[PDB]
Amino acid sequence: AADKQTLQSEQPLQVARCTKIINADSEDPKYIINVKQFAKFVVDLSDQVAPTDIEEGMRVGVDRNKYQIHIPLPPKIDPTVTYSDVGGCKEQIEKLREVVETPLLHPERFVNLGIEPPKGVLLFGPPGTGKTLCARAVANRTDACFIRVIGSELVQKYVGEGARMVRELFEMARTKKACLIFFDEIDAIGGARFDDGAGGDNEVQRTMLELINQLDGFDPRGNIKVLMATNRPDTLDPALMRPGRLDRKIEFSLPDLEGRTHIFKIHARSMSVERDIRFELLARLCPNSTGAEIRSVCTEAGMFAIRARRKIATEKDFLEAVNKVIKSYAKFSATPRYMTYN
Amino acid sequence: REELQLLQEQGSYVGEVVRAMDKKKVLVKVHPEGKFVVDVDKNIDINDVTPNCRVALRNDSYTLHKILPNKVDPLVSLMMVEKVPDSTYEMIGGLDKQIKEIKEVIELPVKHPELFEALGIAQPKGVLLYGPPGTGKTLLARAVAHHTDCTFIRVSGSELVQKFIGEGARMVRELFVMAREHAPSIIFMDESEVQRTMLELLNQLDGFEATKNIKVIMATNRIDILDSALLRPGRIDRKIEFPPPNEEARLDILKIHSRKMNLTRGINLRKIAELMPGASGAEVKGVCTEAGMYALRERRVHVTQEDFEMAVAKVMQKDSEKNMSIK
Amino acid sequence: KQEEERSKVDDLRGTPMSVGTLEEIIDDNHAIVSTSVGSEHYVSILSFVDKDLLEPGCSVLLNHKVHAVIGVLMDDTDPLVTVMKVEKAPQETYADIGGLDNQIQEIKESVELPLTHPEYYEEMGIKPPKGVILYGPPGTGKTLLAKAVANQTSATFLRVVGSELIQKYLGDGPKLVRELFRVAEEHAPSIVFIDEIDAIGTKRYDSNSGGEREIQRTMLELLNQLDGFDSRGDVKVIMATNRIETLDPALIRPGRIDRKIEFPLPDEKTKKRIFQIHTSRMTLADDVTLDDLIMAKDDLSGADIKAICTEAGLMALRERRMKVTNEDFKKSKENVLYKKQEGTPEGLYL
Amino acid sequence: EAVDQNTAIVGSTTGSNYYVRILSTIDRELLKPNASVALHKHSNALVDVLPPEADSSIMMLTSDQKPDVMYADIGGMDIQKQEVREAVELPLTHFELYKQIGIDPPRGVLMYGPPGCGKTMLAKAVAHHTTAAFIRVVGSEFVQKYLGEGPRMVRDVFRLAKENAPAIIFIDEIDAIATKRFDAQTGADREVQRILLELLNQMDGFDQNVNVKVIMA
Ligand SMILES: Nc1ncnc2c1ncn2[C@@H]1O[C@H](COP(=O)(O)OP(=O)(O)OP(O)(O)=S)[C@@H](O)[C@H]1O
Ligand SMILES: Nc1ncnc2c1ncn2[C@@H]1O[C@H](COP(=O)(O)OP(=O)(O)OP(O)(O)=S)[C@@H](O)[C@H]1O
Ligand SMILES: Nc1ncnc2c1ncn2[C@@H]1O[C@H](COP(=O)(O)OP(=O)(O)OP(O)(O)=S)[C@@H](O)[C@H]1O
Repeated sequence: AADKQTLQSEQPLQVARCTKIINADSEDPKYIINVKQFAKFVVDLSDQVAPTDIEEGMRVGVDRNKYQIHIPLPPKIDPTVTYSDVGGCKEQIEKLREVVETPLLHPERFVNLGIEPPKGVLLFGPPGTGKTLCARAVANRTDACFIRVIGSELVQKYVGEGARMVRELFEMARTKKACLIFFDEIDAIGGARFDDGAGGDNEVQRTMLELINQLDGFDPRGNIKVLMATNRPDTLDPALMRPGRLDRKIEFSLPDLEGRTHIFKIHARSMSVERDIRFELLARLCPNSTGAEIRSVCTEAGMFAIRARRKIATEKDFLEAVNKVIKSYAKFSATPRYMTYN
Repeated sequence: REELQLLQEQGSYVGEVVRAMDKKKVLVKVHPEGKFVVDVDKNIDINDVTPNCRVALRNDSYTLHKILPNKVDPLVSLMMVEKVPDSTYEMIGGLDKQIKEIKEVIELPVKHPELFEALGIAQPKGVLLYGPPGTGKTLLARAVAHHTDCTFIRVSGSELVQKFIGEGARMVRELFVMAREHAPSIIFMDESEVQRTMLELLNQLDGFEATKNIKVIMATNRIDILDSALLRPGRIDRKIEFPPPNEEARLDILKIHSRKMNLTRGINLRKIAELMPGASGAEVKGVCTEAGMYALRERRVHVTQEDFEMAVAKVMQKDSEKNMSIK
Repeated sequence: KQEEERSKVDDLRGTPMSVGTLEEIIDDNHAIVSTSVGSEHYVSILSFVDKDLLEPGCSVLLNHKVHAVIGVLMDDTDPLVTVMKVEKAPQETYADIGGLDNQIQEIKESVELPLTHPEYYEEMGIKPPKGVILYGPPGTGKTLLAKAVANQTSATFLRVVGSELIQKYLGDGPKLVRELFRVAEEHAPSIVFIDEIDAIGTKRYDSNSGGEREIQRTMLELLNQLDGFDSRGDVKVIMATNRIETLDPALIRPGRIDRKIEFPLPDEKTKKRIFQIHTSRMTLADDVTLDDLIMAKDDLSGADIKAICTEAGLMALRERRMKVTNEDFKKSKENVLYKKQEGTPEGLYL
Repeated sequence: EAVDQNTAIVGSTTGSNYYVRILSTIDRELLKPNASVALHKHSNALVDVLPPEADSSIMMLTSDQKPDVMYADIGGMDIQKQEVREAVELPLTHFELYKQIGIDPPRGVLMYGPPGCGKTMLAKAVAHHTTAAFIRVVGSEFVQKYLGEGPRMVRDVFRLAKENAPAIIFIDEIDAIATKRFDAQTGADREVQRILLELLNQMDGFDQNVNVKVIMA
């Protein structure tokens, strides 16, 4: 009973049903609310509130008897959002150097020649290829800053909540200088305006409009660069294909052979192997593979290096690792077992 | 009769108690609603709270007031569905080794539970009597387990496969409460709430049984190609098919469905059974009925053999069609 | 005395009391409560109960009329925790070596040896396997090997069936995921086992809400909880199925589940041992040759061998014979397999 | 259900379930099924019980909507006409000509032929000639949303059928709702499954005194 008497004084002070906001009229507050389950409503406010902060994508206090608007806050928040080896793909970091580094170093080549600074890139390539590494490998030279954002993190079940996190990311971006948010799975974020008379997946729609608004147009970017990752330039918008926003389209695909030797260097140096072995034979054994699968190969040679007590990996450890992954774990073991060839 | 203002306040509903806790409180979870913890009345005990037994909650202040029997009540909704007291042995004629299999699987747990429980395990639980639907399977199973007279209460268990099963069924184990409080009975079924109910069967009939296995039976058609998560041999013990009945069985069923008729002396039934190609059970009855129809269109009281042969020409031709023997 | 303070707390309460699911801290002790159906006034809390026992968004004791928070919820004994929290380390590690021997070694040096000696990753800078899907044909040993690692252990084993998470209430299953991973968090280094999550994908019910919008949310809570944040560290979780078609690939991807392990239906060289050991504890007329049964069924599981080796003795002891005739093995195998069709084809290699 | 003397449990059409004190007015055995009972608005108590309910959505057309067609009004359907007469009207009076020969009562029937043979015309005429309670439905409304909905329709028809009489009741559809393909997880499989299982499991082989000759064509 540490506060029991005051609890017998709050019984005449009780208000404010949850009631998320759909939208409003114009010229006036005149908002529109669904409660949860019943119906819809075209509401108006109580007088002692701020009609400013009753904006769309919010859940306000609402009276029982008059449904008049009381004080909001964001009642849906915080759990909502989950480089020495610079040199992976080759022709890519140089175009990365261009579109990122050259506006962030000099407005000398750009404004004087009469062009606008290229500010955004459409990365495209298969997954497991190092979009994350090149993205973060930008952040050695800027200052140190990076944030990572998967697209389907914004799949949360309230209207404009993803747009609210667009608000959050763009008002964290301008707090800091020379920073890097990263984008990925930008198809579910939306590039195509699919519509018929259904009214469904619309938080994506208004969040994507919020994305076009805060991205480019109405106080542009400055010392903020954001890469967008995909397998397709096919499911995007012609409003960010507005030709001065995302105009480079850096290309890469599976590495050649020597790229895989470089990734062999990378995931050989960062673990316990022996420094007397080669990798080009293993590079021949990987005609189509990813550096993520090179990580799997190196961790599997580490699994053999667990099997026997090995901290100095032989060539045979990586031999049986590749033999494990590409021929004895590609599906089972028995695509070989015939000569006809040798 | 003046007391009946007691009527005029309270339709004090049936309450749903999971279990009670200390400090004179319970857990009542009202019938389409959620958890509401309250105090109890004075004329029932915290001791009187049985695990998952319904109560009589007055809705004054949700005073936990009285406790009610019968313990589930979708129960008699299924117990008022069985109700088929059918006929006798002599109209079966021919699945007789399958009748001895029915003896082995059913009648010995009826007569002697501890002549299979003396072996050390439980009993079988099903035969999966598949085949062409309607060979007298209804007649066979219902008749032979009709004459046990108190150990087979054919629930049919799937007539509303979408409404008996899950739409009121807790975890259809109202069926199992029936199987335990009518410990001499039998469960009959047809075809993912069906899969969940399969998994609660596997919670029970995988060697964890009160009244011995009871006897859960489904029989399917068209090809035994339901979802194979039911078809492990440790889910349905025995599996018995129904062949097309043979010349002996067609003859026996022919005597069965010819006996009650107005009979002409000087007939040869074997000839008619030889003409039949082994159809699935009672085209015997089709020939008998259409010969009665030929006697109906005409006017006779003696049913000769040529009338049956005309009925054979009716319901035996097509399949027909030669210049096709080849093979 | 204490009695009057306790009575005044009890009369802060109003005897019809209720229960509602929350979302978020409102730090200055006034709160707001969804119900099941969510009607949410700016409520208080009865300030002698501990508000800070609990993390955001969980059931508490409420009122019906002013909706205010009253007490902490009871630690509600759902039927899961008694099954989820594995009571004893049961039995059956290996009564009989010679059933798999391929992925026994694999499950050993992938589940025991990283966990029971977490000092090899010190030398070689390797991450442990978090999730491994053990799968294959039905009746192989997946549940068996799960129990084998469940007894042969030094970690607090946990065992979960995939249909334990399927209840008709709204948000019930996600709460069961929450309490499930509380159980997975708050024992020890632990070996969670999950079974039957291929019986969850093409599955809809009648004791149910909107079907594709019910366990999408539950398995999405599983997604956001299992290998999301709330740092992984050392918590062993094993999931097992029979088929892989109904699996969302969002969980099959790395980060969440590393190793993919099938199981072959075994060769005849180990069928002889599995048929022998399943027949090791009965009386049998030893003239009969199981090599017929061993060579016959071309894709036998061990439940096949189980039902055969027991049901032949059942057909013999059916008429009270201790030892089994070979045609009782015929009757047994032709009961066990519906239409034992492995002869020609083929049959006629030959 | 009833707990005790003159006090029982009723669910309602309001959504929830209730436990009610019931009067001595209704006889103590009139409450075996989930029968149509009457309660109070305010205070929820039994007054009366009505044993039947649930007409079949048009209920037999009741008067006149027999299309007024005779036997010879049909041009040429003589085997179908004549045999339907033999298996509908001659059984309807002469139950005992099926007893001195000892045959069977009737069930449904099947027709076929090209579109334009007057396929509904026979049903028109046999509805006209008869005396019975010609409850009709049609087929393609059986494909509906909720669980067992059309199955509930079939059981409404059957319970009302056994409530009226074994008189004559009628359905005219076979095609494309009840094809022989049981085996396809291809769309509305809940509905396809419940329709197929409902047709077979209410067919039952027989009900033996109800619903004379569902004619399918
Ligand atoms: N070209 C490359 N050069 C160096 N390392 C590479 C390269 N490609 C892949 N890798 C390695 O493999 C990993 C690939 O996994 P991540 O980049 O972390 O995830 P990801 O799948 O590449 O991200 P996405 O799908 O491309 S957005 C990298 O982190 C490196 O460890
Ligand atoms: N010690 C052992 N070593 C190897 N195999 C064994 C051993 N003990 C039993 N077995 C076999 O392992 C099988 C285990 O069956 P389970 O895997 O439980 O079948 P299952 O439960 O149907 O699998 P599902 O379908 O994925 S749930 C038994 O049928 C035995 O034949
Ligand atoms: N043999 C006929 N001679 C003359 N008019 C006919 C004949 N058969 C049908 N009609 C006409 O068609 C009506 C009945 O035809 P229906 O019985 O409905 O044929 P139908 O059922 O529509 O064919 P289906 O069902 O698509 S195969 C009668 O009222 C007549 O007007």
